Amino acid sequence: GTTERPRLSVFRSNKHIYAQIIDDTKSATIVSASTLDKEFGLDSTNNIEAAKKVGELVAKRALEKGIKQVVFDRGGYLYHGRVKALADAAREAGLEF
Repeated sequence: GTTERPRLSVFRSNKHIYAQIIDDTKSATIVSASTLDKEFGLDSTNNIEAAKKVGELVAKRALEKGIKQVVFDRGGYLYHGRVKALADAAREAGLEF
């Protein structure tokens, strides 16, 4: 996120929704969590409940890293579907970036 597209990223990793926050122009987190996370274990991120578990944890630390939370990439939309949870966790936390 320093040439490609510095911002909170939200994409669907195969059958699960990967929540990924990458700093913008100031700073933030450069990681997150999805089905490939630990706390989730063997399959779980399929439902934002899990991806949101850590996807949010990383999110929180993200809004504080830079200054404020980051903005969803493209698959995050205004929030209403599934991917929304990821960008939402950061959203509700305070989406500014």
